[PDB]
Amino acid sequence: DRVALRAGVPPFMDVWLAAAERQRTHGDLVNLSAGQPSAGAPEPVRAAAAAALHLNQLGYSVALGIPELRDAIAADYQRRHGITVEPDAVVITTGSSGGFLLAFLACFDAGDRVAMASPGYPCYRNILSALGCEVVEIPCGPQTRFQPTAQMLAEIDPPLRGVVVASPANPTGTVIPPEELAAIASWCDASDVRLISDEVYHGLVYQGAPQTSCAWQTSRNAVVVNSFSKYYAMTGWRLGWLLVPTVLRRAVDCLTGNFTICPPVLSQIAAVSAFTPEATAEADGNLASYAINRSLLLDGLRRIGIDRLAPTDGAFYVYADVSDFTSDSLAFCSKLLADTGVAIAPGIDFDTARGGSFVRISFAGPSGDIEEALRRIGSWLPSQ
Amino acid sequence: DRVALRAGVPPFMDVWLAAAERQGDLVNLSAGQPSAGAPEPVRAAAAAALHLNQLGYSVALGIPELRDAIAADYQRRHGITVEPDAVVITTGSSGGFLLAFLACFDAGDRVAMASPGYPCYRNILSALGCEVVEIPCGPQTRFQPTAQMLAEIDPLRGVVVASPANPTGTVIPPEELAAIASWCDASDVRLISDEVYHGLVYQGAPQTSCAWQTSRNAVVVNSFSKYYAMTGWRLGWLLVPTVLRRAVDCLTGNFTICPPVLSQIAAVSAFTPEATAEADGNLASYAINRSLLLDGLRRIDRLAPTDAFYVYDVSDFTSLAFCSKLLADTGVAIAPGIDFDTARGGFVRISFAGPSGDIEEALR
Amino acid sequence: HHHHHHMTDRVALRAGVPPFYVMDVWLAAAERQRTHGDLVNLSAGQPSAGAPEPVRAAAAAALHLNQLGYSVALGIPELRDAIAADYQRRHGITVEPDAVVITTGSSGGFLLAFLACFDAGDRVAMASPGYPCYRNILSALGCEVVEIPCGPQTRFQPTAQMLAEIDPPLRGVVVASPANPTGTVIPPEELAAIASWCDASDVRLISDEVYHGLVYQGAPQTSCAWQTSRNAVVVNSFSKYYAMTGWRLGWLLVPTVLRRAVDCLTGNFTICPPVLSQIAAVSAFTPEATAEADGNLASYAINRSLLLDGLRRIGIDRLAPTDGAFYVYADVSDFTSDSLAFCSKLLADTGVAIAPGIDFDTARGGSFVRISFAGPSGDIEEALRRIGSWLPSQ
Amino acid sequence: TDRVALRAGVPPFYVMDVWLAAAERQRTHGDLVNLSAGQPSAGAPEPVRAAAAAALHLNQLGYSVALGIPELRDAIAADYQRRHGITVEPDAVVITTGSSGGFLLAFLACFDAGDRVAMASPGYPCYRNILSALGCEVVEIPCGPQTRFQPTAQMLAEIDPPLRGVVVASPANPTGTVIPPEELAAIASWCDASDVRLISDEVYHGLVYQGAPQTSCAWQTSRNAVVVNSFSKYYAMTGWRLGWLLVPTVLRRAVDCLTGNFTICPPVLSQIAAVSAFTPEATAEADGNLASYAINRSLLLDGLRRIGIDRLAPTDGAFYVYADVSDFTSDSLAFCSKLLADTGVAIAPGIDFDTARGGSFVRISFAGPSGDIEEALRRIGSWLPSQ
Ligand SMILES: *Cc1c(COP(=O)(O)O)cnc(C)c1O
Ligand SMILES: *Cc1c(COP(=O)(O)O)cnc(C)c1O
Ligand SMILES: *Cc1c(COP(=O)(O)O)cnc(C)c1O
Ligand SMILES: *Cc1c(COP(=O)(O)O)cnc(C)c1O
Ligand SMILES: N[C@@H](CCC(=O)O)C(=O)O
Ligand SMILES: O=C(O)CCC(=O)C(=O)O
Ligand SMILES: O=C(O)CCC(=O)C(=O)O
Repeated sequence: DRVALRAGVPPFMDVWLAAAERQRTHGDLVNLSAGQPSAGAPEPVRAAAAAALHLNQLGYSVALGIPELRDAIAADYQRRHGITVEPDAVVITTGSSGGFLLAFLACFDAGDRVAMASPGYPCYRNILSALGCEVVEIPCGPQTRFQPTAQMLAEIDPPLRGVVVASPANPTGTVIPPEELAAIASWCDASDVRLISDEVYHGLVYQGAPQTSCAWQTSRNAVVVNSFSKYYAMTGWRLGWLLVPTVLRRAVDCLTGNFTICPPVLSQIAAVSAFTPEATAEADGNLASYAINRSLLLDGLRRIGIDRLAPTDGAFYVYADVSDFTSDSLAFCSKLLADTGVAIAPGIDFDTARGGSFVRISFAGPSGDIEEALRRIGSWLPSQ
Repeated sequence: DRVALRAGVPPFMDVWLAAAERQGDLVNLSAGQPSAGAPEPVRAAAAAALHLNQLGYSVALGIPELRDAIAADYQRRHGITVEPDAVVITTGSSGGFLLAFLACFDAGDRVAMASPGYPCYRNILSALGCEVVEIPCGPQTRFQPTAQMLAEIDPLRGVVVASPANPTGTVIPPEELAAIASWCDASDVRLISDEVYHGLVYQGAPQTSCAWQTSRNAVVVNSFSKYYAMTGWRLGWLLVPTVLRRAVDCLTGNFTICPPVLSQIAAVSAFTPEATAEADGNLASYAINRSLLLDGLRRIDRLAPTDAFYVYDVSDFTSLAFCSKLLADTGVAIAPGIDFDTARGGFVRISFAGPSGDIEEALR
Repeated sequence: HHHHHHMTDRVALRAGVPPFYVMDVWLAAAERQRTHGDLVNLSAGQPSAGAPEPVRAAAAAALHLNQLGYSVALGIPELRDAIAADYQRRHGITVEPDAVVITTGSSGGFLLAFLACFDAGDRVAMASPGYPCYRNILSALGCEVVEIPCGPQTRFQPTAQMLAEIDPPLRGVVVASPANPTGTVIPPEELAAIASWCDASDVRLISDEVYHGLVYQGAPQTSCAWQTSRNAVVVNSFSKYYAMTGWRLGWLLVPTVLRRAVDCLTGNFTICPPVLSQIAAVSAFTPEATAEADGNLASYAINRSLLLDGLRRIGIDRLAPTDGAFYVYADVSDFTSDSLAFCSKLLADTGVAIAPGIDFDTARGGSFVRISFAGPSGDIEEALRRIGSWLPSQ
Repeated sequence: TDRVALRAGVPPFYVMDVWLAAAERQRTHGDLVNLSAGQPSAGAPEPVRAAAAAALHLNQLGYSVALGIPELRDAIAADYQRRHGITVEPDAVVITTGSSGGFLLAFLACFDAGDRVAMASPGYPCYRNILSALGCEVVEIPCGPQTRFQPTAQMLAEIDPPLRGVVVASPANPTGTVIPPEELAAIASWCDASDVRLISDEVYHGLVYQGAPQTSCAWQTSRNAVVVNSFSKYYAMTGWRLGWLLVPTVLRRAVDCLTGNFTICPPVLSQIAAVSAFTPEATAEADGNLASYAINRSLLLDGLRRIGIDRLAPTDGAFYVYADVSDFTSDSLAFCSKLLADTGVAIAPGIDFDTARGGSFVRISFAGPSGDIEEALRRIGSWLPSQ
């Protein structure tokens, strides 16, 4: 019968299915296509959940999230980054994905023009499209560090209602430099445009990269989106938060109660223990493993002949220009899996226009995977 | 400073805040949730999974094991054959409604629902740009709509029905639901069947049925929140018609990525004999509570048929003011009908999912 | 080709001790459920409840946060501190943390206490009826066990005077208050007298205080041996009051002179107590855990009242004072010459399972029966219905 | 006179005493490298932990049957078949509160007070101390490089007056040496012929290194022997206090009666959890620990030669190197105390394991991280030449 037109959005995951089949049929899978850590939640988080299963009913919490977790997040902004955030600014969400749903519904009406970098995270486009917004792609390249600029925003016509930035970004790993983000933030205020700052990969940054910064260092008019999924490796726990501007707090409160009732309560109780010294050590321990992995991957890539890369500043991705080896990146990735069993993500998923020249490689697994993958690509690539 | 117009929806919870402030001598009969937590096999499975599983993202539609278990439950308990592919795991029924409304309806579509009813259907649909058509229902009919009642509306794309319903507790009788289901097919209207309170039914009063007994064109919404008391675990499921499966798959991956994975792994153990015994044990406690409440109320006797864990009817004394005063005076907390019905709710909703002591002490 | 004599296969003589027969009755009960399914069990020597939720939560967290390697032999400081503070907060006696030694149950505590205090051949006295395992441990460890027969006259508990009359002299005395199987508590004055006598007579006192916390209204008050004399060894457990029976955790209050001996023995014999049990048991001293423990006692009190009142009605009115624990020790002599036969028949006929007194008293136990009221009230009520119909036709 | 029993006056388990000394160094100096531990640095495998976590929700955790839960008994019996090809009946298996609890049962069931029980020196100190406290006569058999630090049948044959019992450990604390299959069989056979009870400590089974003699169960030769084993070392369930005995048919009634009176039952949460030790995942994690030990062993042995300590007991299994330090010191106790005070490296003195000859010897543990081994080697290398 009837299917809604707005429901007809592109899919997000499909590559992950393809990889899974290789293990079942061949068993030689090296996976560098994942958009998640290989590590799970830190042990203090797991311990808190284990205790809560005995001590807590796990009924509905208050819509905005438990006070303890809100207090802990607010205190983390001070203790680690020297910005004063009131607990009432923090709203707990069902992942950053849940946070984006709230942010887009509270900030934008149907037909509003919202801008974002390409390449970028595909789901922003797809959520905004389904919610009836007009998505304005800003093509970004090596010239501007794969990130938008204030000037680039200024040139856009007709005017925008919203801008979404991500630092560090999926799939590039590049961070917007503090000055540029501040400029972008300042521009938005002046232009009466709402800024959505994806800060999901904060905490996962590499040495010699530009420093990361919160949008609330410049402007509190911006909506900050963050998660427990990446830095704290609580990916399947579906927990994140928003820093909500005062004017939008009533709207966010009403929407969250109706749409979600509350975030996962076991995840909430457990996540308070993410802000312990032990959990932070385990999180930073994962980053240390990533840094080693990054070095091996970058150095390996040059040797095999892939030297044009987006600046790997953070996250756990290398965004690689593979154009010399192929006209179509989708075909390239499919073949490599079929031939070697090494699984990588095609750039088409992140960029419809220019992605066919590009590939995304994840280094959040074991070093063995990176090392073995490099051996296999090195033997395979010259005969392509 | 710009706030979206669509964001300006009514809130859901407000009574729960009022009760919290009192903690007088609080007796709470205003809750929309069980007082019990998850069954012990569910908790045990989660405890084990914290050691054995990474708890990364699952596949968007949910883990095969949980999908298989839900499909098998429809057969084993209710004699309807459901394919595992029909089942889509969601972040609660609230997450399920988001998917159902986005997949089935475009902005501007007319979707009908009973009043009184669950406030969040109106508020989700309004925010998603749909046109909400209230169907006022009272004692004269089921407090559930009928095909004829739907037929008389001019000019619908969708109908949402709930059996048993919040706040009445009434079930749509199997014949009437089938009729409603059949009408929808004939009229080319999409049916959203809220079946969240299935498994919580009382001796006699009507009987529950799945929409898929009559028509597979309807979307079935269900949850682990009420029968399995996994309220804070945020886990539910949809039975999705074949035509809508691609749309639901694409939306869920973009909007949620996947449902809570620890909740998914744990919920497989909900379909054990031990978990079912604990769930039915809760129902036995509710039945006792129901009897005490109904009999006590008469000693106010005009109520919606208590076929969930709610009693929905008083007018002689006043409803928003009534409830506020009773809490301030006695400390007994009850929900005002205004939250469920804007037109006629100024009615009361009393919850009996707590301990029997609370029920007994409550009357004054 | 040729047959030949085989050398006698050697089993130690000291190993030839009686079994803990309370386990044997538990086996008999189990068969009734498998074959008939009508079992009402009043024969158990343990709570029907498990560990309190804060204890379980602490263990669940420790499985994630702690390696669970060997602890220090005497037990973790936190648990030792908590036990010492409990003596003050609840009973107003000052106990130094160093006095507390954590053990693998009270059973492990008795092994340490008996090895540290007594040599082989030493005369150690105990009440009969009593807990069978004291006799069996002491016998196996080469001590001479002196039974003191106790009855209604002396509240089924020894007295200082009774001890004074014993010849030849004793090296040790074991008292239990509340006791298995009677449930009687030694009154504070009498225990003090017993404690004082021991000091004067240079006799070591072993005070079993395992059932402390499980006492009923109008019973004599319970008291620690260390209120009178610190020369006595106090034995206690998490098994009964805190229902941590399978966790195998308890403690000793060790006199200063015996601390070196206990330390050396425990490290060699056990290395350390169960570490997960240790970490978890710190949370037993929370308000929530104490409420759950006292909640169990409230359920027992109700059960006690139903059982006592029911027993009089059916004609069993001569009982040991049910002061604590969760046992009624009943004189069934009017109904039977042999208690072992009585219990076997009742199980075969009604399915109600009770413990024969022979297990606790070899000499006089055949007149006696032990009934446990730590299960659900339904069990008590149904058991009373079944005995009432069965007994008059015996 | 305030009375303490004479039998109570035994030596302490001095391994614990060294552990106390090490602890102080971390609190005061913070430079502790610990190679003195008698336990794995790893905890229980994740399937074991998961089973315990689930049991806390699903099980009352009351007393089990005295001999241990059927499931765990069945799993242990099946492990002897599946891994080592010996058929063991579930009734032969008795679950105990560690091997320490197992030794208490074994010694009480097999020996009366005054019975002569023999053991290798150096060896695990607790056998002597348990047997002494239980009133037995302990017969030390001094063992050295000549006989691989392990007793022989011939060595046993020479002992006068006759013995009632023999305790052997393979692999042993503190040497790490395994008794070769032939020699253990010979020892087992001798015992039967001589009407002497054999107690076979098999606690470190599963922790063996490449090119070492193979390990074997005493029940491959004789079922008259008592086998003692544990979850403490191979399965790293050290604080769970769980082990088992293979009990000869004649001793089963005695062991049953003693265990019920002395312990009631083993730790029930540990029992339920340990069933999951026999999963493929748990075995992989256990073997993973061994792989880490093997690396550590190689670094330690090679490092020791370079610094000048080259006379060692054959490191066949366990996680110990038993090192002859006589060239560097007359007293090993002083040596270890000084090294801790000077470098912060903590090692165990041989006196704890051998009262007569241990002052020439030292025990080094390699169950920690490789960093510890590597750093320890750097520190000893700088310190030793000026001694
Ligand atoms: C992985 C990822 C997400 C997912 O966030 P959740 O908190 O798991 O919903 C969102 N945005 C970006 C840019 C990501 O890379
Ligand atoms: C609880 C409830 C739902 C679903 O809520 P979830 O907790 O998200 O499953 C739907 N309708 C009514 C009337 C309810 O009470
Ligand atoms: C149960 C019991 C004990 C000890 O139990 P543990 O678990 O070993 O602490 C001690 N004495 C009596 C009289 C008992 O009934
Ligand atoms: C460490 C060790 C044990 C351990 O005893 P458990 O009770 O298993 O911890 C037993 N025997 C020997 C020889 C050891 O070295
Ligand atoms: N009355 C007991 C307290 C019971 C307990 O906490 O174990 C005592 O004297 O120690
Ligand atoms: O958890 C973290 O470290 C991220 C906090 C954050 O938002 C920031 O660094 O700005
Ligand atoms: O080495 C063998 O054959 C037996 C191993 C063993 O004792 C065990 O199963 O732990």
